[PDB]
Amino acid sequence: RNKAMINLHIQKDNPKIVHAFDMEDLAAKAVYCRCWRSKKFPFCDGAHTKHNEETGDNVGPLIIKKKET
Amino acid sequence: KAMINLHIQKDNPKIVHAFDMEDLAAKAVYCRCWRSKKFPFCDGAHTKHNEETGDNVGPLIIKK
Ligand code: FES
Ligand code: FES
Repeated sequence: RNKAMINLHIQKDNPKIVHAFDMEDLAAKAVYCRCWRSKKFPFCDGAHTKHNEETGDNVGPLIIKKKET
Repeated sequence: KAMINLHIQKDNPKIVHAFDMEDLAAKAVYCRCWRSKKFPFCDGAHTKHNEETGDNVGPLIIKK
């Protein structure tokens, strides 16, 4: 009946987890976690697969690429 | 174990978004909470989510 947290474990000493990157620093491809289960947060490490299988969810990452380095 | 995404595009078995930086404006704010009405962009819905659940999630920002 009570709504669940999305992030169970990550950096709980931080009252609001925000990441901010400059485009100029970006790699050719970055894969960012939107499931809060990655062990390498804020990057996606495939943990969303286990999460989706265990919970029936359908979440996946955000991919940011550069057309040119 | 509870789902994270409650309502967004449930006919897609795994929601992935991919963008090229050259297409972006000087600032893009991406939702990591699956509560935005403008998903995949952040509309501030994370604030209510954090308030109601005690969570601490927030967006990912790509800026110039
Ligand atoms: S590990 Fe979280 S979206 Fe892939
Ligand atoms: S609305 Fe989801 S992270 Fe801001």
